[PDB]
Amino acid sequence: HGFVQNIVIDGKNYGGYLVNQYPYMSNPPEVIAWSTTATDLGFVDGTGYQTPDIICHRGAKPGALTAPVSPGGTVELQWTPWPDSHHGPVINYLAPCNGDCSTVDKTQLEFFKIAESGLINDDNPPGIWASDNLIAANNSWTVTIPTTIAPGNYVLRHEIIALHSAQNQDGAQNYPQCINLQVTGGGSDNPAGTLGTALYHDTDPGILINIYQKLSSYIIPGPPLYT
Ligand SMILES: [Cu+2]
Repeated sequence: HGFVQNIVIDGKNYGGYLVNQYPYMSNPPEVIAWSTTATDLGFVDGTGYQTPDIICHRGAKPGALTAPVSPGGTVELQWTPWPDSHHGPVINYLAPCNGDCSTVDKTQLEFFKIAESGLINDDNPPGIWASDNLIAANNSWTVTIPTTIAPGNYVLRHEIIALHSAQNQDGAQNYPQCINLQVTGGGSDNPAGTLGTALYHDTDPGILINIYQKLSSYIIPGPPLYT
């Protein structure tokens, strides 16, 4: 359980959508992060993979603001403290807004995967995962925006999938957090995207899985990494 509370880009902080404050206040600030209704600090499990909730989390609406990113620049997402027990991959996607991200129809966003990290070491099951790397970095993840993609406005969909309960159907816990970015530079690729509701299924080999056994490999879920 947790959420993204801060985003560092080009030497400044952009405040995140504080889901344990803003849903209660009257009334909340504009930020680059999408609003959600996930005030339980919770997740979208397999029962919601083919619903709009999986796109940018439960009841999500676009952030009002968009943060520019230098060409090939980094975006550092800072989470509330992530539980060690909540082992799993950390995955990053971009979807073009083809306009102002603040007015997009989230159900039409076509995401392409720009980074993925999964099972790092399995010397001691359930092992060390991307989420553990995130914890070790003081609850932080650094995403590098590709220099090869068409500049424009994009939604970054940043996500941890916790697998500690994934042995049973619909047991995996997805924690997507979306923010709005302005990608800059001289790239030209428009990578093939995937609708949010088509990213995952509750029987994927990296979703329906027993992480407590010895694993020789791990298939990170979602569409192929863009390279
Ligand atoms: Cu949790």
